[PDB]
Amino acid sequence: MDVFMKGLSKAKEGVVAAAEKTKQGVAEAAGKTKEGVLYVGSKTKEGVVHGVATVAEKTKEQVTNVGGAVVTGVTAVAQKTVEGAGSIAAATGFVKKDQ
Amino acid sequence: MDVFMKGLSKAKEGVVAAAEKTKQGVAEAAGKTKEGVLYVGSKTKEGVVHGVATVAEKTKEQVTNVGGAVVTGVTAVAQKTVEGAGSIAAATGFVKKDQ
Amino acid sequence: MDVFMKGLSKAKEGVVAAAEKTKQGVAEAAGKTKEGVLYVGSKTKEGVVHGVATVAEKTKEQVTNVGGAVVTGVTAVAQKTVEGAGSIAAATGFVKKDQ
Amino acid sequence: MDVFMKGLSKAKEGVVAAAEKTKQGVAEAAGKTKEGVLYVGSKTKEGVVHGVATVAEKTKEQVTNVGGAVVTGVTAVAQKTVEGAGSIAAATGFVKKDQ
Amino acid sequence: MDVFMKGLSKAKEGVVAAAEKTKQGVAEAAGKTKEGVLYVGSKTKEGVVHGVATVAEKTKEQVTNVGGAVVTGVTAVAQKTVEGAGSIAAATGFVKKDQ
Amino acid sequence: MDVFMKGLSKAKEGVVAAAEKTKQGVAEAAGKTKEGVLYVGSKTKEGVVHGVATVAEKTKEQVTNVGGAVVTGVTAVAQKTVEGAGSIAAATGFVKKDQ
Amino acid sequence: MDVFMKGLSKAKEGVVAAAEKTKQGVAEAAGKTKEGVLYVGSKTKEGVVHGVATVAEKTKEQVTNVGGAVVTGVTAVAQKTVEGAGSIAAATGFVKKDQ
Amino acid sequence: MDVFMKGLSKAKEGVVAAAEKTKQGVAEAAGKTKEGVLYVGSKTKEGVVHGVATVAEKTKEQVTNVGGAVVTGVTAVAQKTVEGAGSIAAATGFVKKDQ
Amino acid sequence: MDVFMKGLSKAKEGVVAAAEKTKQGVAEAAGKTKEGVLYVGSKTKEGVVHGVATVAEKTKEQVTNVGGAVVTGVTAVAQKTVEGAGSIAAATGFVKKDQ
Amino acid sequence: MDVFMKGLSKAKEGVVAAAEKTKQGVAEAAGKTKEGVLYVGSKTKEGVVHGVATVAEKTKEQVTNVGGAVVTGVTAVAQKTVEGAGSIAAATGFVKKDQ
Repeated sequence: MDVFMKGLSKAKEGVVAAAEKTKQGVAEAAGKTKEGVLYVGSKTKEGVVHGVATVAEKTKEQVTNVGGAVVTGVTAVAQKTVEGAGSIAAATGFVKKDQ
Repeated sequence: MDVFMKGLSKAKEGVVAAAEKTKQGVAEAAGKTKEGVLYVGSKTKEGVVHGVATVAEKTKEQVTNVGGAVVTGVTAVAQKTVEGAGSIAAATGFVKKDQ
Repeated sequence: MDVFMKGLSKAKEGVVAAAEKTKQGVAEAAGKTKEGVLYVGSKTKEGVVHGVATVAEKTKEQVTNVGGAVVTGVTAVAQKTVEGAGSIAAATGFVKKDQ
Repeated sequence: MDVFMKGLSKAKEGVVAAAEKTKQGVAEAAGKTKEGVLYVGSKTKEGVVHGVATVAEKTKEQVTNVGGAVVTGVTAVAQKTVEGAGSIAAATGFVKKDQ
Repeated sequence: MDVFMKGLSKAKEGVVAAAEKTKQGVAEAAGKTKEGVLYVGSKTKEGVVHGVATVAEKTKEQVTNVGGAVVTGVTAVAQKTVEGAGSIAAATGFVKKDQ
Repeated sequence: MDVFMKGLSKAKEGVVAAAEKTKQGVAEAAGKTKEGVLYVGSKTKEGVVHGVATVAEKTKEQVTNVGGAVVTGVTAVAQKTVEGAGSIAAATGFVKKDQ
Repeated sequence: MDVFMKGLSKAKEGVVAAAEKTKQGVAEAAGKTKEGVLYVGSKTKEGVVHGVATVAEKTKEQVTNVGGAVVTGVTAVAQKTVEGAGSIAAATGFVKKDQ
Repeated sequence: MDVFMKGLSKAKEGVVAAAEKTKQGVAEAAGKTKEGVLYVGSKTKEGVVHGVATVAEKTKEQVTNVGGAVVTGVTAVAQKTVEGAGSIAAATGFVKKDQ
Repeated sequence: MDVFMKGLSKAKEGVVAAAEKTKQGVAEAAGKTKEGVLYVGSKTKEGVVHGVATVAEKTKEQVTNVGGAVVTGVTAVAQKTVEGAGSIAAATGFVKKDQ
Repeated sequence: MDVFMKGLSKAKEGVVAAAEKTKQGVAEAAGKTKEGVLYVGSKTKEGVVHGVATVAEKTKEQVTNVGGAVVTGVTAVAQKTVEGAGSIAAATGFVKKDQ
């Protein structure tokens, strides 16, 4: 009367292989201005800059020349992960009872 | 009378292979200005910039020349993942009882 | 009457292999202006800069020339992870009772 | 009547291999302006700079020339992790009762 | 009637291998302006600089020339981790009762 | 050829009496929130109170009981300028060439 | 050829009496929040109170009881400028060439 | 050819009496929060109180009881400028060539 | 050819009486928070109190009881400038060539 | 050809009486928080109190009881400038060529 999840009962020469959130050869990137943020009765004058900014309140003239490159952003690359023989195994099982 | 999920009962020479959220050779990217954000009675003057910005309140003249490139953004590439022989196995099982 | 998760009962010559959040050959990157932040009755004049900024309140003239490159951002690369033979195994099991 | 998680009962010649948050050949990077921050009735004039900044309150002229490169950001690379034979094993088990 | 987690009961010639947060060949980097910070009724004029900054309150002229490179940021690289034969094993077990 | 205003020419035994804006026994009152006011590019949060006020921005409960009198206003009284004989003369003239 | 204002020419035994803005027995009152005020690019949080005020920004409860009198205002009284005989004369003239 | 104002020419036994802004028995009062004020690029948090005030920014409870009188204001009284005989003369003239 | 103001020419036995801004028996009062004030690029947190004030920024409870009188204001009284005979003369002239 | 102001030419037995800003029996009062004040690029936290004040920044409880009288203000009284006979003369002239 066995209540089981992700397992095995009875049997003979049994193999159990379980992988949860198993990351192999992965690339992750994240850029977040706000995450898990809570404001309760708050007066905030905020300002986040990713690149080139020219900020003023009172001015007469205001120029912003960009002769070059402004490269901003979130990038993740998995260009190659497996080459030739071999393998990347997750939760792999076997029972070879040969002769 | 076994209540089981993602498993195996009885049998003989049994193999159980379970993979959940198993990421293999993956590329992930994320750019988020706000995630999981809560405002309760809050007065916020905010401002997020990803690139080139020219901000002012009172001005007479205001120019923004971009002679070059402004590359912004979220990119994820999986250009190659497997080359030649081999494999990327997740939750793979077998029972070869040959002779 | 065994209640079990991610395991194995009874059997004979059993193998249990479990991997949770097992990271192998992974690249992670994260850039976050705010994470897990709580404001309760707070008046904040904040300002985060990632790149080139020219900030003023009262001015007459205001220039910002960028002749070169401004490279900002979150990057993660898994260019190669496996070469040739071998493997990257997570939660892998076997029972070979041959002769 | 055994209640067990990530294990094994009964059996014979059993192997248990469990890996949790096992990081192998991984690269991690993180740049965060705020993490786990709590403001309760606080008046803060803050300012974080990652790059080149020109800050003023009262000015007449204000220039910011960038002839070169401003490279900012969070980067993580796993360029190679396995070469040739061998393996990176996590939670791997076996029972070979041959002759 | 054994209640056990990450283990093994009964059996014969049993092997238990458990790895938790076991870091092998990993590179970690982190740059955080604030972590675990609590403000309670505090008035703070703060300012963190990572790079080149030119800060003033009252000025007439204000220049900031960057002819060279300003490299800022959080980087972590796992360029190679395994070469040739061998292995990096975590929570690995076996029972070979051969002849 | 005399050009004259408020006067007298030629004649004989002449009397000239001129009164301009001559105020006698007068009561003047004035209450003005603004007079001769010029706003040029101005952001003003202003507030003038003449009496009883209860001002708040964020509240839960807000009561204002006035059990008594709130007397506000501009008043001016000329009650008894002349009594009995006499006079209040402005620009009064005479020529009595009797015997 | 005399050009004259508020005067007298030629004549004989002439009398000239001129009164300009001549105030006699007058009461003046003035209450002005602003007079001759110029704002040029100004950000002002102002607040003038004449009486009883209860000002707050963040509150839970806020009461203002006025059991008595709040008398505010601009008042001016000219009650008894002249009594009995006599006079209040302004710009008064005469020529009595009797015998 | 005489150009004259507020005067007298030619004549014989002439009398000139001129009164400008001549104040006699007058009461003046003035209450002004601002007069002849110039703001040029100014950020002012100001606050003028004439009476009873209760000012706060962050509070829980806030009461203001006025059991008595709050008398504020601008008052001016000219009650009995002249009594009995006599006079208040301004710019008064005469020529009595009798016998 | 005489150009004259507030005077007399030619004539014979002439009298000139001129009064400018001549104040006699006058009461003046003035209460001004600002007069002839110039702000040029100034950040001022100011606060003028005429009476009873209770000022705070952060509080829990805040009471202001006024059981008595709060008398504020600008007052001016001209109550009995002249009594009986006599006079208050300004710019008064005469020529009595009798016998 | 005489150009004259507030005077007399030609004539015979002439009298000139001139009074400018001649104050006789006058009461003057003035209360001014600011007069002839110039702010140029100045950051001032100022505060003027005329009466009873209770000032705090951070508090828990804050009471201000006024059981008595708070008399503030600008007052000026001209109550009995002239009594009986006599006079208050300003710029008074005469020519009595009798016999």
